[PDB]
Amino acid sequence: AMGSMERASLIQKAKLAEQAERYEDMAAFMKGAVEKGEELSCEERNLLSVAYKNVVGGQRAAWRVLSSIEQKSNGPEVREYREKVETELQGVCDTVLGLLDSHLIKEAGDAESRVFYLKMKGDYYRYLAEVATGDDKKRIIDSARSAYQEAMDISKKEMPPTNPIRLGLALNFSVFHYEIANSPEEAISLAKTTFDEAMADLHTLSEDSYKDSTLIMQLLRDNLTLWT
Amino acid sequence: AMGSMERASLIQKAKLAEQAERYEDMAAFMKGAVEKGEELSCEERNLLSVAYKNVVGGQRAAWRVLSSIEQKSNGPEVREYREKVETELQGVCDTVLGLLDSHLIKEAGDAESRVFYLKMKGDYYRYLAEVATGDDKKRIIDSARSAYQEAMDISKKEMPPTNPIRLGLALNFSVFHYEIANSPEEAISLAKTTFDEAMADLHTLSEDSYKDSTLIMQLLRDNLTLWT
Ligand SMILES: [Cl-]
Ligand SMILES: [Cl-]
Ligand SMILES: [Cl-]
Ligand SMILES: [Cl-]
Ligand SMILES: [Cl-]
Ligand SMILES: [Cl-]
Ligand SMILES: [Mg+2]
Ligand SMILES: [Mg+2]
Ligand SMILES: [Mg+2]
Ligand SMILES: [Mg+2]
Repeated sequence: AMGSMERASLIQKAKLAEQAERYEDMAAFMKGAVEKGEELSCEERNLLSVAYKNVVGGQRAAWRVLSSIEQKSNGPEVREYREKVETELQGVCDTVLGLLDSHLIKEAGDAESRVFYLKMKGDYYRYLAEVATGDDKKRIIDSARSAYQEAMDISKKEMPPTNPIRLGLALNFSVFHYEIANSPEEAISLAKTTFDEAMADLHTLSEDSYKDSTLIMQLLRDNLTLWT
Repeated sequence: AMGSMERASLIQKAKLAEQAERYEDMAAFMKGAVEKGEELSCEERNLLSVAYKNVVGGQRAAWRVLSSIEQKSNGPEVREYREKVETELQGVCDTVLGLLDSHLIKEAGDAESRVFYLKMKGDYYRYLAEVATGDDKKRIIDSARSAYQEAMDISKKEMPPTNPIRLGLALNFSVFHYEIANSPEEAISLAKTTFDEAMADLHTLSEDSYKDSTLIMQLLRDNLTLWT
């Protein structure tokens, strides 16, 4: 429904929606921007990520509330409503994965862009995995793993160890290991090696880049504290 | 789209949506419950009010953000997006007013129910007034006034001065006077008389009712402090 709006107007309205904390509108404006077919700039990639992370973040928090109530109960209403929220969440994940597959990833040739979109692919498969069960859960877990792994391979070859997207990728792949793949040792090892390699590279950074990197290193630290 | 769901199931799902902070779902479930045609209990009236107050509250906060940006700017994008939010807000207000008019108010014979719904009618016209301009603004302001005034007349005849809905009605009618009707003296007079008459009636209340009443008296107090 955004096909008649100018790309630049969609981007401007995404930024306005962000200011107004209207994340569903923001995601719809950024979906329309992507569907114009042009590659996204660094700023525009961040708008896309913020919009959907806020939308899906709300759905995940709601799904968790409903799942807890449902598990305690174990009428059809709690299950029915958890399933409705779950379906809506899956639809948002499938929408984001669709944008990545058509055709953000294939056109992304620079390390910054390709790693950013593959991290997103890992994250949205991870969200699908959280609500999945059975073997269904297995192929979804492997899709999240594969995307994270390709992103990690490129980030290690192409980016310094303090690059914020490299750090955030490692952070989320470590959460995948801990929370999804039942590999807490792999999670802890990855977060520790990532933290230590970034610490050794901080001396190369300006004040502002130091601020950006140490913020994400603190997130790695917070997880290690929680997990150990 | 709720016509096939049992009334009791809609109410149960409204309560679940509230727990999950899913207020748009909560409002839709309560709209479906109202549309069953039966009167609402005290608990159900509160669910209806909470759902829509949260939905419209989000829209008002967003509209305010966008209006501020628009006024500072004075391309079409900020105006266009403020108008989109404004239209959505008006649609939610019209939906609530429609439920009150078809047929909650006319079937409400007890003071508690009638005052509750007339206060809601005042509030949703007040929200329409906030975004209205011109003469358009005048008929809307008069509709909010009329609803508040009928509610006040019944509350003074039928309820004690500490009744929480009577207090909340007076609180919101005083905000109407201050913020909409440009009658700050009427606002201050109403909040002060309401506060003083409730204070004189507190001695009649249980511990729990005392807690309920003094909470709203503090809201009256907070406004008087802001306005004086
Ligand atoms: Cl979350
Ligand atoms: Cl449902
Ligand atoms: Cl390429
Ligand atoms: Cl508000
Ligand atoms: Cl718009
Ligand atoms: Cl009646
Ligand atoms: Mg164009
Ligand atoms: Mg390219
Ligand atoms: Mg029935
Ligand atoms: Mg009746």
